[PDB]
Amino acid sequence: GPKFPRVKNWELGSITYDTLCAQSQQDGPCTPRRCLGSLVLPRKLPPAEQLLSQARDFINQYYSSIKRSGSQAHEERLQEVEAEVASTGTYHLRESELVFGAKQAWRNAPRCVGRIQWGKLQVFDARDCSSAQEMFTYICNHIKYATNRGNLRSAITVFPQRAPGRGDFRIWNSQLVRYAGYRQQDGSVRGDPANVEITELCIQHGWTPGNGRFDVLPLLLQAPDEAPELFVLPPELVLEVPLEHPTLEWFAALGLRWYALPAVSNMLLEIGGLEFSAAPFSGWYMSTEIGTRNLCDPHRYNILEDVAVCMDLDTRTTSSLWKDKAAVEINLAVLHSFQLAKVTIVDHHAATVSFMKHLDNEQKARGGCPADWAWIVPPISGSLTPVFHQEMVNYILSPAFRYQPDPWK
Amino acid sequence: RPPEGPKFPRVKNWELGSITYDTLCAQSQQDGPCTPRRCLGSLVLPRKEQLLSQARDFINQYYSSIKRSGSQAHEERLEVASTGTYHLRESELVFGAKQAWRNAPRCVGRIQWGKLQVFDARDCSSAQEMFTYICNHIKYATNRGNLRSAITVFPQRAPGRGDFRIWNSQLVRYAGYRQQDGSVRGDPANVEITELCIQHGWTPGNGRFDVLPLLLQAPDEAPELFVLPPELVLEVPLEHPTLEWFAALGLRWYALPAVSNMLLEIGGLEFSAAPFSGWYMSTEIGTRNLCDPHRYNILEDVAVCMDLDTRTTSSLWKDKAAVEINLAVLHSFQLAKVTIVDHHAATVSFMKHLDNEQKARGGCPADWAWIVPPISGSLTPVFHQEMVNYILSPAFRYQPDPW
Ligand code: HEC
Ligand code: HEC
Ligand SMILES: CCOC(=O)N1CCC(Nc2cc(C)ccn2)CC1
Ligand SMILES: CCOC(=O)N1CCC(Nc2cc(C)ccn2)CC1
Ligand SMILES: CCOC(=O)N1CCC(Nc2cc(C)ccn2)CC1
Ligand SMILES: CCOC(=O)N1CCC(Nc2cc(C)ccn2)CC1
Ligand SMILES: [Zn+2]
Repeated sequence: GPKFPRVKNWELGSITYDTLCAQSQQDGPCTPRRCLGSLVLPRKLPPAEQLLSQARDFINQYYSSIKRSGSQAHEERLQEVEAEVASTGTYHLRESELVFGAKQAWRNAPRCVGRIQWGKLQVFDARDCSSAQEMFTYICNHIKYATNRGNLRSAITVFPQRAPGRGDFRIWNSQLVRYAGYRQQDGSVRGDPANVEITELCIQHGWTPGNGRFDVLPLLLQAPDEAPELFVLPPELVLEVPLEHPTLEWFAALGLRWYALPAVSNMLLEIGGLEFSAAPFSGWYMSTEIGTRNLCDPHRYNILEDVAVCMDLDTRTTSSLWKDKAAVEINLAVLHSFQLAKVTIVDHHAATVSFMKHLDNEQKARGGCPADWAWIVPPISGSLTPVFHQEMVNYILSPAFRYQPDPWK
Repeated sequence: RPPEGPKFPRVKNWELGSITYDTLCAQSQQDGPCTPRRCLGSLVLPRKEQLLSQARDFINQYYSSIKRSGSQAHEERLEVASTGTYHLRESELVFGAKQAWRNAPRCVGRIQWGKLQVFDARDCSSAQEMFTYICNHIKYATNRGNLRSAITVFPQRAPGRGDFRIWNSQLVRYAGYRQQDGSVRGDPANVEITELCIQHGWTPGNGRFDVLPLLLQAPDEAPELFVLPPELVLEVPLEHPTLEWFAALGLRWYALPAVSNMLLEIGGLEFSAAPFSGWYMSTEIGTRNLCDPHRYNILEDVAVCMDLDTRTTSSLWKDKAAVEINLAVLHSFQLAKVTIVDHHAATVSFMKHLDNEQKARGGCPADWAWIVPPISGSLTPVFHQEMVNYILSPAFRYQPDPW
């Protein structure tokens, strides 16, 4: 009936219609002829006709959230954003506006299953930062605050925006905490295979390696129109959790571990047409990210076999589900270890349940929620999760967090 | 080296770093549900002269396949005239059926598409005749445990009269008896079909695994009940390799997965009743059929028996229990000598299939959410493979229930 997408939950039988997608101002990669919903990346790599359009949209969005849409303040602010843009080609956001955009960005992130927390975000303004040494100080303050000795707090630090005729502020690392990936002579990799390239760039910019499997990397912080600079994170700020299993004594002997703080640092924060090329954000890990992807992906630590081997499992055949049995124990070890270390973490069952709650909330608040099924469903025990059975509608909303081309090349 | 842009979509594999481009989607003639505004790829069902063309495309396609295109025949072949419709030759039907399966985006078992036994039953005119055909289909495909892929095609649709239909969603499914308190004895998924069977005069059972009778319908007539010969339905008692008490659960499952409620579309013609079968992927039984909250829902029970801590999610009792149930299935089928493939082998073979199809047609339509299995998603190779989804003809599609 309704001229809007009908989404069904196959478990509860319930139905809803998405009206939120109508506000989308950015096109996706799908077409009536073919769905490219599975692709990780759409496919690629500041005027007034178009910037002004995005700014007002954002401004309306903001006045509407404080329930003062169409008021005097609203009208004046609009006039104001046109004034600044016409005489300079760009414009600045108010503090309160920045806090709103940041939270909306997380809120709008289709791939994030932890959005029930979108409201509890600590925004740190660092739009006043003017050097790499300053970027590094903000960053450590961020980590200290977010880590909070185990009781993690979601936070984002927003550095200065882009301005034509000038280089952006950038963090070369994909995360604030990454383990080194050392290419070996035999062609293998010591450390995290994912970070081979960033590890190599650090060594070039004067960093001295170390053949460990979990050596925290330095940060390559870049201030406008200047070569990056190396900064070593003070060990005491980087909280880590050595891994051990609740009943398998040998697990601890594997010498495995992981850091508590998941802080993405390479994405672009876009608000009202403004681009914050450096805006690291952090929350707390969902156990499957560590115990399934980071540790079990063939191209990552790839430990399944090592673990199935201690378990005395028939690794000679797929039908023995050795891979499945091993992955579960590994995921359990991660959960047992964080809880043992009093470091915040959420399992995939709890996360997905709370994500379903988030959907209902969003339905009443915005009439919908952009969600990327393939990312909302956990990497293990997919259908044992409630979100598996939930049909989702994916679209692009702003404010948004987006991908941006790497600094180097 | 690779198209960039939207024309031919680049597809990447994140485990290997390999990249390819899909040129096959250009042959799509049917729009899906996605828009540049919002992707609806996760929905399960569509919100919801032309013929003469759909049927030349098929004929060309068929003639190009036998390496005999643009000749005399193909040309000569390209009834709609004085009838408004037309009929396919048998060899053409076999080719079309094989292609429908080949183009199914949600089937991870497509490595097997060339190996399909096609049964032509377009000459049925009674529910009775459908039954005999179906019985022979089950027998052939089961082949005493060494399962064979098979499809039986019934009379196409004729604009004007009713459709030949098989009311059941599957040729073999277990009855679901509701029984005041509000619980189901059997398969909750089959309450409706069970009730309809009783309504149509079937004497119910009183078991957790009573095989359901078939409700077969010839055009414009009320369906007719038929009871499958017990000797025809090969089942498999479930038990675990080490958990001795598992067999005590008294669980079991049938060996043959035969879909019967879909519509087969070939060259514009629609075959409303075309049951098709293959063999199971262990996780369909062990995860969906047995663990799903609205199916046999044995998850908790098994966890408690295993003495897991079901008080908190964090103990991962659901995860552990699910794996053991999946293993039980694989163990039971192997022990019983009945064909079946685990999600690891099937997806490994599907990856091969993708390579093949790339050399063969420059791509392969695939639905990621369905290719990746319901458990252990990222421990499977397909998880890290990007996929393109679009519709090709021939194709299998949903149709409304006959009631
Ligand atoms: C409160 C704890 C929290 C949890 C648990 C959480 N997030 Fe996210 N999250 C994202 C974005 C953006 C993505 C999508 C990443 C992409 O598209 O590359 C994401 C993705 C994810 C993923 C998917 C990873 C994958 O590859 O499958 C998980 C799991 C996740 N978030 C969990 C922004 C955030 C922000 C930003 C202010 C915060 C805080 C945040 N997320 C907090 C959290
Ligand atoms: C050779 C053994 C074989 C295996 C293993 C196999 N198939 Fe499929 N398969 C389909 C179609 C059509 C679908 C998609 C069903 C839908 O969209 O409702 C499918 C879907 C599936 C699914 C996804 C189920 C889900 O809900 O996640 C699995 C797993 C599968 N097939 C496995 C037609 C076939 C045909 C028909 C000629 C044959 C034979 C066939 N399939 C043989 C096989
Ligand atoms: C596009 C590449 O994305 C990634 O590598 N990742 C996706 C995003 C990220 N995970 C996160 C981030 C947060 C803030 C909390 C929990 N988990 C790190 C892994
Ligand atoms: C752009 C860099 O991208 C990456 O490093 N990755 C991109 C994809 C990433 N995660 C995924 C992928 C899917 C399909 C579902 C959940 N999570 C694995 C690593
Ligand atoms: C749209 C809903 O589809 C289904 O419920 N089903 C369709 C898919 C079916 N599985 C199958 C089918 C075959 C032919 C072989 C192995 N597995 C399970 C039943
Ligand atoms: C229209 C009939 O639908 C159904 O019977 N079902 C609906 C969905 C079906 N399978 C699914 C669903 C997903 C999301 C992925 C793989 N397989 C299982 C039950
Ligand atoms: Zn799509």
